[PDB]
Amino acid sequence: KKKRLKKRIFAAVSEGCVEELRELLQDLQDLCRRRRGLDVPDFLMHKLTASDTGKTCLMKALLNINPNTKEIVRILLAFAEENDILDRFINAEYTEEAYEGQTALNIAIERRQGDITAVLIAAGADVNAHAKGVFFNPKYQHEGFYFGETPLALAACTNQPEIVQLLMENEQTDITSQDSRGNNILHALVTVAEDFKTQNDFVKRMYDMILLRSGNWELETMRNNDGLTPLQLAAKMGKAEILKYILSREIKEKPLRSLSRKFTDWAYGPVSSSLYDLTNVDTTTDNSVLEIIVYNTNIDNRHEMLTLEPLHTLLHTKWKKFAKYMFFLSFCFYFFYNITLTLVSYYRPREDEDLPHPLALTHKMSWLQLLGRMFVLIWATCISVKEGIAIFLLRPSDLQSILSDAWFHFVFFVQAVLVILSVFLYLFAYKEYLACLVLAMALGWANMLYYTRGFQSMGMYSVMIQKVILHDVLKFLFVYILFLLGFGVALASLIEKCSKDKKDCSSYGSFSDAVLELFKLTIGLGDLNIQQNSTYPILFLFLLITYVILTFVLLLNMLIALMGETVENVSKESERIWRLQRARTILEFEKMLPEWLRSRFRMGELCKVADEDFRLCLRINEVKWTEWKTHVSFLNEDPGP
Amino acid sequence: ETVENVSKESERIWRLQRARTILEFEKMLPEWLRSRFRMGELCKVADEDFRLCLRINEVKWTEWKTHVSFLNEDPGP
Ligand SMILES: NCCOB(c1ccccc1)c1ccccc1
Ligand SMILES: NCCOB(c1ccccc1)c1ccccc1
Repeated sequence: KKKRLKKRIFAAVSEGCVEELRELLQDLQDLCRRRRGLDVPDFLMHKLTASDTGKTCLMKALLNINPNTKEIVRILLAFAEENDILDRFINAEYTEEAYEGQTALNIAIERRQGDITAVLIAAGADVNAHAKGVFFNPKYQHEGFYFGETPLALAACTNQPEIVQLLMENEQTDITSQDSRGNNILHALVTVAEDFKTQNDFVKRMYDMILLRSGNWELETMRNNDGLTPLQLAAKMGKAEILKYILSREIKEKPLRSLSRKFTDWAYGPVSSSLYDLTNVDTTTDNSVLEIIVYNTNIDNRHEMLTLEPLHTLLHTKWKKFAKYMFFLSFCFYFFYNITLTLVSYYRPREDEDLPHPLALTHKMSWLQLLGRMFVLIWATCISVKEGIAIFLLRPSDLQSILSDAWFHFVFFVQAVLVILSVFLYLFAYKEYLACLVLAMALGWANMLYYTRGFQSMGMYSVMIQKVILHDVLKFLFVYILFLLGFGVALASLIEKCSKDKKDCSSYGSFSDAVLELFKLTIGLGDLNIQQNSTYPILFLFLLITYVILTFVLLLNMLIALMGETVENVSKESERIWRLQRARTILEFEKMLPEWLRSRFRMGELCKVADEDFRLCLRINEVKWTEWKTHVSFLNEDPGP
Repeated sequence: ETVENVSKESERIWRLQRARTILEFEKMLPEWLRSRFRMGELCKVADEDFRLCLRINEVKWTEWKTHVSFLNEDPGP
């Protein structure tokens, strides 16, 4: 095409040079003179825009930047103004698939140029643009930076408060606008705002700024293409610090304190009562906040989120009024359950009826000695149906929570089924009649570890059991097998190859007996009679002493293996795992609670500002001392009769 | 200092005692087909296109600056 005009400009634009560019303009003005069938638009947009990427001359002026860019934007605008093509020039996009809608306004906000940005808006740049390129990236950590693709959110995402102050004063700016993911702007701040504390933290300061700049309540009711409110999106993404704002959000004004989530009942000196607006927070709607915090597995800091005041005292009140008494009730049922399996099989009052059958319901039984056998058959089937529904529900949780929680759904289910399969085994009478019963009884007492939740230090001990058995027993066992099998070959010279003095007359297993008589020492159930040889018992015992010392050092380092911030981390994480593993039980009990008579918490519906008396459901607290202020909040009283 | 030193030094001795294995395996790896890492040879400033071997990372947030560095894009097809 002999494009000696186009590439000459884009270099001179990248230089930012003015005087060389002014020469390039009058040559192009004469080049516009040479043909006038398509006068300005379709000739200059073949000259000012790259072919493949669609990168224009103005975006090239904003990728590279030097102190002549404050002038060279004006010249490239006045060139489009003198040629009356500015609207398709100020609002041109990448035709490239990776940057679909990266406009010149986005790339000017991207380079954080506040003075140049106001010129482009005054030149008529599209403020409601959308950049739908491949920078969305499910593989997020590289080439990503999702920001909700609008020019308003991009200044909102990249700490540009003055440009947000500029863009939201433009009346053409669609603040309520959505994304390809359905995200509005408050979704976009949620999906960026990290759980780093105070990175001169701008997002919470700017999430604050957008709602107070403009907006009714009809912005956080907007759902994305997952159907999530920005409160729910802040919970599902687990961004804790932005969610400490949304659940508090006290607004001390009176045009727009209706947007506030925290209120005041009354204020009287250093004692004051706080009220929470609590709409989607409580487990009363579909996919509530506690529904999407506590059942979530993906995020790390669930405990850092449930410490927050609207979630905390609500979880305490569900605990005290409701879930404590069901837990003790479901304790005493499943505890009398396991006593019954112990008192049916292994009781034998006097002289049982010639190898009986445990769960049998024979012709004459007094109604104290077989109703317990009915009590097992009911409450095993009651458990077997319950987590059988959890097969239909917990499809992704089990593999993602590979060690943390929801194992106790399984171990209850395996224990309940093997009781029932022992009854199915009776109807066919195979060899494993007693075998499937006892593993059902052994798990039944091992299942009481699920009821070791409930006391504040009891599960905090029980989680430390679940930590060592899952993580660090297989650590120790793989080394302990190793020196076992290491010295065991060294010991099994002194069996079957050495003196032995009387042996090859006892049972079997030359290597196996040498292992086991070295393996009984860790119990302390030590045998001397296996060692009677000829003059090698000098060499036997000093070998076997170096087993005990070596398997002391494996034991002594095992205590140090749990050490390393045991003053903090082994104690505190086992506490915070426990509080999450008890808060998941409580919301599970509300699924167990029938829909009728939830006449419970969710306190009285006092006014907010508006004409309706009952506006919203509430939650009352008791906040405290210093940093006084002369309050202008609410009904100035004590709470009332 | 088991809270710090017995735990942390045993970790840092281990990372050195695993990083010595890895460079030992490259001596074990035959010279043919080391078609591996050492990413693409992009420009530096100069007239040669391939200037030097590279390594790509993914750096992050606050303390922004208006950048004047390089090819102003996302990494490319
Ligand atoms: N006073 C709070 C009592 O409830 B908390 C609680 C106690 C035991 C089990 C489950 C919850 C609690 C709730 C949220 C954050 C921290 C603790
Ligand atoms: N329909 C199944 C009920 O089983 B319950 C139960 C469910 C899961 C895990 C453990 C027990 C139960 C709950 C409260 C009190 C008593 C029992």
